[PDB]
Amino acid sequence: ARIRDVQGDITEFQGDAIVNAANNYLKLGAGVAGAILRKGGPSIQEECDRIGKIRVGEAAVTGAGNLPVRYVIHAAVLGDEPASLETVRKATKSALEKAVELGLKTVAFTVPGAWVGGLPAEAVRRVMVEEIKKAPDTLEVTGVHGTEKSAEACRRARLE
Repeated sequence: ARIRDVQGDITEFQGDAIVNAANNYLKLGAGVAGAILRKGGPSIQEECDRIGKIRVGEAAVTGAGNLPVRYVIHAAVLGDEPASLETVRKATKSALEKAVELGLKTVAFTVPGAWVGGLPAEAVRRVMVEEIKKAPDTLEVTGVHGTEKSAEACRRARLE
């Protein structure tokens, strides 16, 4: 699918849904997660608890509450197991899959989120983007980078 690399705060993103790297119990942690748990609302975490435990490498969908998007997509990268890079290729693929199921047109991932959590940073984005390019072009993927330096780190990795 199309991939754009900007910088900003993924909770100000206005498209269709956002993709939160998550632990497969869907208990929302600190960092960007908690920011989502905050700006989005309690309505999210309850939904994550309704769904309950899911497999690593799977993904689940919840509404976004008070976020400027429709859904939040929870891609499970660890929990019952440590985060492999196979686990990331799977979590990402499950993530993109669920977009297509809902017939979405704009989603956003957070560049190094829980996608690191003890993993080689450059190695992930490598295998993440790899899956994204396989997604249908009805989908426009945005990489919300924390640092504007980081945004160049997702432009040159595709500039080769």
